Amino acid sequence: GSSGSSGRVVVIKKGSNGYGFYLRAGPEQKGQIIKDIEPGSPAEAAGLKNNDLVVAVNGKSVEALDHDGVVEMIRKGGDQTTLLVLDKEAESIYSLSGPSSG
Repeated sequence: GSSGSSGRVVVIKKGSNGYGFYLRAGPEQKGQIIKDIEPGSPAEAAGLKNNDLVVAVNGKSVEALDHDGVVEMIRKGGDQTTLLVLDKEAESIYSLSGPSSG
């Protein structure tokens, strides 16, 4: 079973206003976080989800790339592209720095 379980597979196809999902540089964790999902968009109709951490794109390791890197791969998929996000362990813990003040 080449493809494991830890990580769902999404599928989208460029429609009108692009795909319907943005990306941002997440914390230490590897991968890109999704957000600002557009309604009735190929991204929302695909099964995406806000705060979705992507580790691979079209069977490629992007968790090692940067905003541009990952975002680039997508532009390569052409019309449609597959996304690999984690569900069981998607949330990311935030460090604790900066004690009360003023």
